[PDB]
Amino acid sequence: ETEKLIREKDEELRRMQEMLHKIQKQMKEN
Amino acid sequence: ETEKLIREKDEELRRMQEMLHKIQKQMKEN
Repeated sequence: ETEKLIREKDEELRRMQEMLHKIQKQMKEN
Repeated sequence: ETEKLIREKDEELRRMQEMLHKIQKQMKEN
């Protein structure tokens, strides 16, 4: 259970970085 | 300034992942 919870938190942090990268790409296109 | 701010947030997210990986390693070790 705890191991899965920590993996979920790592996934959340990756998704947050994916969003920031998409903003960076759109700012470069702008 | 905003470009630097977004890079700073990405660095923060990577440091949070580094911390989770250290916890994962220590849990596996016991």
